[PDB]
Amino acid sequence: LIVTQTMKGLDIQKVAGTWYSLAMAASDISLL
Amino acid sequence: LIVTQTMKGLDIQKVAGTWYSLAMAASDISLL
Amino acid sequence: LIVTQTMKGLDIQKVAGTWYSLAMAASDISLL
Amino acid sequence: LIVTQTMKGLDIQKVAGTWYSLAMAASDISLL
Amino acid sequence: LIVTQTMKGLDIQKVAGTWYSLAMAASDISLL
Amino acid sequence: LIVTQTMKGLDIQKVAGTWYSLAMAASDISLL
Repeated sequence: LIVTQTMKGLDIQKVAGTWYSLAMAASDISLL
Repeated sequence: LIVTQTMKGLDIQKVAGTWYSLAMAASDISLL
Repeated sequence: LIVTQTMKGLDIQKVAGTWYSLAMAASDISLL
Repeated sequence: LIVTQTMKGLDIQKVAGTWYSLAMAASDISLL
Repeated sequence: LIVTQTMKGLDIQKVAGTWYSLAMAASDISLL
Repeated sequence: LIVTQTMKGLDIQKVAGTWYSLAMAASDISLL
């Protein structure tokens, strides 16, 4: 398993809330 | 398992809330 | 397990709240 | 002549160019 | 002549260029 | 001539360029 996540040139504003993650990677992921 | 997360040129403003993580990586991840 | 998280050129302002982590990595991660 | 210009809650981003004025008021105005 | 210009809660980012004025008021104004 | 310019709660970032004025007021103004 190979994960390559690249982000370039991002503009985030007024994102009031519960922002968990911009980029996420794992072997196993579960949201309840 | 290989994880490569790169971020370049980011502008975050007025993100009032509960920002957990910009970049996240793990073997196992669970959100309840 | 290899984790490589790089961040370059970041501008964060007015992020009043409960900012936990910009970059996170672990073997196991759970949020309740 | 009465001018009342109010602005509340504004979000301006990536406005690269020649932004002259957000709010303008005058007796006389000419653009060549 | 009365001019009342109020601004509240403004978020300006990445406005690279030749930003002249946010709020402008005059008796006479000409742009060549 | 009365001019009342008020600004409250401003967030300006990454405004690289030739920012002339945030708030401007005059009797006469000309741009060549």
